[PDB]
Amino acid sequence: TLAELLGRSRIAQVANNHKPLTYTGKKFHPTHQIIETKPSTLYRQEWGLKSAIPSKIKSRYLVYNDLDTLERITTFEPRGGTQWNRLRFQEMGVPIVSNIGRQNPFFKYISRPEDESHAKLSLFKEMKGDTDISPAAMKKRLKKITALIRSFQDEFKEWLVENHPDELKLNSNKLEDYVVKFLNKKLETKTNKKFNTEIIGTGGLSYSLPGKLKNSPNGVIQRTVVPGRILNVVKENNDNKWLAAIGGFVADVVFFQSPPSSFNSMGDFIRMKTFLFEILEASMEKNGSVSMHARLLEPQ
Amino acid sequence: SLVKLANTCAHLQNCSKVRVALTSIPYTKLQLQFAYNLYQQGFLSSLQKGSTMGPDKDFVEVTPDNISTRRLWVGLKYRDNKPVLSSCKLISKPNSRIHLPMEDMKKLCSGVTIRNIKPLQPGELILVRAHNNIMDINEAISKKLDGEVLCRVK
Amino acid sequence: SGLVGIEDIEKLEDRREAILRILSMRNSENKNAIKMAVELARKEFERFPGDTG
Amino acid sequence: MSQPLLRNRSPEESELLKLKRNYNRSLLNFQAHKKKLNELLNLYHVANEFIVT
Amino acid sequence: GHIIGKLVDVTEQPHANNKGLYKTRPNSSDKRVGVKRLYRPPKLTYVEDRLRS
Amino acid sequence: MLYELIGLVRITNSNAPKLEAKELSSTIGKLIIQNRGVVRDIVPMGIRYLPKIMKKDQEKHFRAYHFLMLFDSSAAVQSEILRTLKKDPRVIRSSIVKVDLDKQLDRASSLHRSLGKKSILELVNEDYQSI
Amino acid sequence: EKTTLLRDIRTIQDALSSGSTPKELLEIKQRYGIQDFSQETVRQLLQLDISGLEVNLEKQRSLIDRIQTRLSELLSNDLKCDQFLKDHGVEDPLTLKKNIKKNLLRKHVMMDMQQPS
Repeated sequence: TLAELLGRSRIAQVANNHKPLTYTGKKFHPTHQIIETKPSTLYRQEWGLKSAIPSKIKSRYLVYNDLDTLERITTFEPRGGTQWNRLRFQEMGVPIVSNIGRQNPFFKYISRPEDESHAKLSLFKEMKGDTDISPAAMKKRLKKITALIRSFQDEFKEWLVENHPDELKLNSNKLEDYVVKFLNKKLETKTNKKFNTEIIGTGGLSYSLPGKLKNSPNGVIQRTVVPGRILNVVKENNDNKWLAAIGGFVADVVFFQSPPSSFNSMGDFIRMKTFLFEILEASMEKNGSVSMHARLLEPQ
Repeated sequence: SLVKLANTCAHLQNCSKVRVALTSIPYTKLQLQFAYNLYQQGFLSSLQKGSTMGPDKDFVEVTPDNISTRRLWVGLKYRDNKPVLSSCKLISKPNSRIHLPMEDMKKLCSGVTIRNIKPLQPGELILVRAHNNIMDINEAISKKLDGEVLCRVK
Repeated sequence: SGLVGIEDIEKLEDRREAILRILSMRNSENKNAIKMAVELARKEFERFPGDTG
Repeated sequence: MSQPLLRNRSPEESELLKLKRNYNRSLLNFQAHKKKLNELLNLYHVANEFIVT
Repeated sequence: GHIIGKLVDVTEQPHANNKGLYKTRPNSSDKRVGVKRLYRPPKLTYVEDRLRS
Repeated sequence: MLYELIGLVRITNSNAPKLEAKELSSTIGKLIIQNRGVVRDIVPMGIRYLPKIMKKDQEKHFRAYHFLMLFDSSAAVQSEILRTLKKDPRVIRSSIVKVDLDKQLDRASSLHRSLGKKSILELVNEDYQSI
Repeated sequence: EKTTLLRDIRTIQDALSSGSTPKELLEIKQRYGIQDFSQETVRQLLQLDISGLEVNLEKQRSLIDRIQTRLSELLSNDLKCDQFLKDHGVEDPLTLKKNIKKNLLRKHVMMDMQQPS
């Protein structure tokens, strides 16, 4: 049918997005899907959207929100520059590593309940992970849940007197433990936030596995040298490290011992010059940012 | 209720102007008889019992439990960019009811204005109610019945 | 499940006195008194339990 | 056209209808009664902090 | 494949609801004519859209 | 009815700042409990500087001890308390606002409700189950 | 009578746990009529009507649910329906209409769950 075809169409494949096309806050990862048109289609203003893109647009990449609007225009920005940030990261050949030594999210590992010993930490995270929830929809998590949990009273009024009667007659320190486990055991079958929207690992920035060496005609590369730019002429206030702009990413640069004298000389125009850096490590934070650490390699 | 019938006649005119193919009217015996006459005379394409949400696909017995949610669904006809049912007006009004003998009904169908009722025009349908049954005026004249002249449809 | 003793009766009597002062009709709004009157009147005239119309 | 416009409720259907309607009214009265007692219990728990003497 | 224009009658809801009450009469929503829904272009939805997001 | 009194007592003696406030709370509390009333809470608010220099009984004030008193009484008793407060030279400013009890019997003071604690049970249960 | 329920119930629970039998108890056996002082007599002095309502409501809900399931199942199986009618005293139930016979089924299902109970 036409409905089945539409669901699989290339326009349907792009997930709905109404995020501001002009965002002036902190950008940590791509927010809009880049759309690309071939040169032949660009010559005919064809982008696979509802309407022809204005001929003024010479780029072959754009990002859009709405196919059409009440203003009879498409809401789009003729830019595709997050792809070059990803490709420049690939050229630096620095694998993303976990600073906490967690399991690789891209491998199906056999995990155990080692961290499941915090059942009361996360079972209540469902009601306590409400940092940005409505004052009454969050309050609907109190009566709606109370009835659901209160429907298991008979089950827990028999299991507890049949599996741990001593605790019911001695102390509740262990009873509370049996309660946290009971709900989770009766909730694993349930589907509360069965889909987790948190970023998985690198988020797609890099699928490179650590360990491989870079062979070169001049031997194996031991230190990665990448051109960059120093943004500030004074270390980040309250931090012992300056900031550099390397390959579309802002990194924290650690200097060997001293800061080169071009800093004082250049001053606030230090960003006008290019220095050579060494990328020590690259980490991923939960906000979806990349924590790139560099080192200002100076001619010596 | 003649008031309900007036509401239906006005409703059908409104629907014809916008050219909706399907609309609903209140579910009552008078409304059903009125709609059935229009259907047999070729003013309505379809006549189905249903609910407030739409015509019933399978028979749904009407009881006090669902009577308040029952509706009659009628299909309007349009040919050659013109509505087949252009006008629908009452003759006998709630505040002035008109009962005519069969002799006066024959005069109305013969070009004579009776009690200010304009005579029957070519291609027009005038309905009459006699003993709670609705029929065309020509049929009432055939059965020698006296009745209330309810409405005229064109 | 047992093996702070019990509360003095004078303390339990004061808890009762606080509950009866808070729920006293003589300390509440006049509308609450009228609501009670409506219930009393309804039950003297109802045809059956639940007849309100 | 031949179908009857309305079918009256059978005496049995009216009996089951009355059972459900009586149950609906009774359940709401009970649930409101229990809610009030649960509020009276939560007020007893705090009446030790209230002053009447 | 959702059906448009179908009204669920009280006879089709014999069991109690999530509140514990039986439905014995049509509600206000059931008594409003819904002809407009027959003519409003239906909103096309797909499960795949949820996974894509 | 539940009422919330906010009174600004005068600090005459800098050595005994919380003296007239204690004497006043006892006077008001005794009126309430001696007329079928209940005193639910007494929340001191401390010495604060008045937004301006205020006057009362041919005297001027630049500071006052703020205190809140949540009490349950009848309308007639509430008006009697307000009349005594408006006449006492100690009291600089006094306001009595009704706290609606239509939906729940146990309401905390506005100060506490502003902090998310809606009932006195929530305040007490956070001083026993976690203290 | 200055005596209060709480105090009286605190003597019937201390005298029953200490063995003392002051004449107050005999009086209390007249104030309340509770001749015997046991743990199952204070529980019957403090009974609240709400408790009875909670059980009557469950019986009411049971009856409705049972009547509906019974008739629902009976109608699903025409063979078990025809037998059902004959067993209850219907003559040739097979030769009956849907409405003329569903009313009999409803009258019987409500005569097998309300008359036997």
